[PDB]
Amino acid sequence: VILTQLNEDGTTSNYFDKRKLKIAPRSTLQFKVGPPFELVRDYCPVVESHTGRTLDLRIIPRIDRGFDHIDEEWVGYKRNYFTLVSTFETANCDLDTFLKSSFDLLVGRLRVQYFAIKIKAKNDDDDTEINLVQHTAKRDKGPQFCPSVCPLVPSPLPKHQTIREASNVRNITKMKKYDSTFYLHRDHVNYEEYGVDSLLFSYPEDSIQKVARYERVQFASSISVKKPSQQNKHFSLHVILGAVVDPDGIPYDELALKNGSKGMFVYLQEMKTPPLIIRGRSPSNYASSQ
DNA sequence: GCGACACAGAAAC
DNA sequence: AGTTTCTGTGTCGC
Repeated sequence: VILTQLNEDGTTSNYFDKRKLKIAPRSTLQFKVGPPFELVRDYCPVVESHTGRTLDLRIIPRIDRGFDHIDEEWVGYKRNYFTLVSTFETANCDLDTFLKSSFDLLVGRLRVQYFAIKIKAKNDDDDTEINLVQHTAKRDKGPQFCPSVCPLVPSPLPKHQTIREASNVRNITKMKKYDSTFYLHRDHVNYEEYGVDSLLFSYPEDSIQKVARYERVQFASSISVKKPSQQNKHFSLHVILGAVVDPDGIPYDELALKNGSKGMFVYLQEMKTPPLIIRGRSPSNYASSQ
């Protein structure tokens, strides 16, 4: 009925089938680690400006809500929230040095303005993109939006428990406790330590996230979850690390820059989940029908 | 099958 | 210790 796995930090993931067991909306049992991510590929090389040394990059993603491991499949629910978090790391560069240097794409060298992550959902069988939607905590009483590109600096991925604890914090004191985990405030550094060309100072905003946290995410309400044969569709969640450049034959998405001009999110690395099943609104997907 | 509204119960304070 | 917030899901009606 409930299958329990121990997480890396000592919390548990408790997998249950909502067709058989109804658990309260805010139960800690709704929090669990989802499927592991796998490398899809590496794309454009990045090199430090003078040394010419190649920056080796690694996406560090995890799903902390919305997916259960049920008899050999990973299962989500159309109507319910999932959480996908990600950082990236640079194995061969400490953060403090990284922020002070400058980086080019090796395509022929385009200056990297900043690094960022975006997420996508796909039909895993045909590579078709599927829309994702996010809400605020107010849900229907607030706006819905599509996941945005998240400027980010390299950082360890917080433990599952930390993502849990930070999920619905209002109180100012607790916010302060978690600030340094999720944000770098560029306006608080010593500006004299940095060259005008430094990477830190080509980020678009002073408040820079250390962790991309996509919470209250759902597949669009219009997705069909079954194939015509009534077999389940297979979906997959993708995380892409990119370098944003000023575009004045390699994979990239256009990005609406801060100054207004047309920018380029140039792909560096992409990871994805194994196939995912999503259960629709059918009453037979719920324990209430029994 | 989908948008909207409603109820419920644990978290957050 | 009580109030409000958040989120899984029951339900209506088109």
